[PDB]
Amino acid sequence: GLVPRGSHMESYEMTAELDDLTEKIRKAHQETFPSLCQLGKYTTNSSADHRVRLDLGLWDKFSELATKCIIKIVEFAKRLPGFTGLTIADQITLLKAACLDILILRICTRYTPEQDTMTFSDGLTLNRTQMHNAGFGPLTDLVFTFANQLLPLEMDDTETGLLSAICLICGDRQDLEEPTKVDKLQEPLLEALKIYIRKRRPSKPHMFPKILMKITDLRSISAKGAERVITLKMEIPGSMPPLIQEMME
Amino acid sequence: SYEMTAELDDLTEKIRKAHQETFPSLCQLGKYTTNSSADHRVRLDLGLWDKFSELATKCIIKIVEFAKRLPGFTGLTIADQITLLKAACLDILILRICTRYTPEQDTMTFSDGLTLNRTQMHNAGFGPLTDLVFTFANQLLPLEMDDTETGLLSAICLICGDRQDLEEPTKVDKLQEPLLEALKIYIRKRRPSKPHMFPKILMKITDLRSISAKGAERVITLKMEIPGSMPPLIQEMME
Amino acid sequence: RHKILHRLLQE
Amino acid sequence: HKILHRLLQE
Ligand SMILES: CCCOc1cc2c(cc1/C(C)=C/C=C/C(C)=C/C(=O)O)C(C)(C)CCC2(C)C
Ligand SMILES: CCCOc1cc2c(cc1/C(C)=C/C=C/C(C)=C/C(=O)O)C(C)(C)CCC2(C)C
Repeated sequence: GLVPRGSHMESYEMTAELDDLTEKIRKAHQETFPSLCQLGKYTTNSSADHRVRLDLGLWDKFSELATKCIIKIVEFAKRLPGFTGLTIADQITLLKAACLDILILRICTRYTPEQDTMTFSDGLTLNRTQMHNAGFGPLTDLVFTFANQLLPLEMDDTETGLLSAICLICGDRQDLEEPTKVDKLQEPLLEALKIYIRKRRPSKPHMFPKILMKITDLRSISAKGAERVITLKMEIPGSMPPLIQEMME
Repeated sequence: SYEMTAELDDLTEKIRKAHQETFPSLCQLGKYTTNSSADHRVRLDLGLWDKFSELATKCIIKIVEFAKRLPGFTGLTIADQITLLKAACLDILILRICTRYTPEQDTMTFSDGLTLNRTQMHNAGFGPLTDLVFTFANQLLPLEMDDTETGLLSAICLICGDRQDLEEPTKVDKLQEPLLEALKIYIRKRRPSKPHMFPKILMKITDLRSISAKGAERVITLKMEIPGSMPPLIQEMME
Repeated sequence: RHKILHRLLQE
Repeated sequence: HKILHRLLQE
């Protein structure tokens, strides 16, 4: 059809290099994390009715899905330009530092507000009480609140991928070998995000710092995830899935 | 005279002033030391805990005074004012004490001049969180933040629409937006030859929130080690 | 409940 | 970090 004439049609400068980086981050996110619209949802009925200490049945599924998404986050990291150019030690340090933060961000982009649910990458859809019983425990309300706070930012895959990339590629992590090289990787990621937000939301200028501040909320939440690892270790029979332990050590 | 520039300068100025008249600067303080358990770490030095928690209590009082001077803060609901102070108290305390760090002596200086070394800070109650706080204070020193940046950062931490159980989160969200804009214009004026200082300085709050979360856990373990209650204002802030 | 913070605010 | 090191060198 016809696109009618608006008013004051936005001008922007050439940002061809950042445009391509933006496209690469978007594809890397999309290809390592399906969207809600491309997932076929299904529920379980296990302990949907009331909060319990831990649904030992839901925890098996949740931890296995968690294992698989950690693998996807390593794949996403390897596709960010330059990440594999860092030493293996720094790659590990960056992933360990940011894994839980990115995983929270990812699962909160799978929030269906009307149903009060979150959807995992195999389609499994749990309501709030089931997310509690699956292992979120006392962090359920904090994670569901974060997911609600994200909705008015109306982030898409590009912004979600760029925010993940920025969270991972962080030169502030303790025990980095080449923290200045990590800082150099991060600078175009901050720029691309800022330019993307300007192009997509020309009528809302404060959106760059507002979206950046979400990282500071993520860290508030994943900081408590450590304490939960220890609580869960005492409730589950046998061992925590080993990749989860490597990321939480 | 463009209007928003005028308003943001007005805002920037009263936040620098609010921070300055509620938190003395390191060069203004007459330092003095103490020899209480300053050479080896202990579970707790009760005498240091007493002095330190007293000084913390006095600084929380100044933090409340600081907040009452932020534009719009007393326009929030009473319960939101309370909720925001409790949620940001440790954030702002951490930020304040890190501006009082002396690297060569490896010391922090309280608003009465008391200057404690790293071991004494541990024994006063930091305990397991000591190296994390000291590491954070060394990462901030290169940035060389002045009173305006520290005031604006403290205001941004305090006026935060994402705190649990606000009654008007949207009104608090909107109140934070000029603070973020004021910090960005101020950084660009002050650090011209530095590209991404606004994001770099801003995401230092990420570190604050992490440390402050850990400090909330520390309060729990401390209560088991102190043969008494904490000062009631600290009790109230840490609920 | 504690009274201090409310008294400090009203200050 | 046996797993992680393997996934990263893979
Ligand atoms: C390091 C592993 C992090 O994964 C998690 C581990 C944990 C937690 C959440 C996640 C997340 C956020 C998982 C997200 C999975 C997704 C997004 C699945 C999918 O796309 O299918 C909380 C509840 C915070 C407690 C601590 C433990 C370790 C149990
Ligand atoms: C996580 C560690 C952070 O450091 C702190 C830890 C704690 C506290 C405060 C601080 C700070 C930052 C005190 C600052 C005092 C000032 C700034 C005094 C002054 O200018 O004179 C209180 C609330 C007293 C008790 C609980 C614990 C031990 C967790």
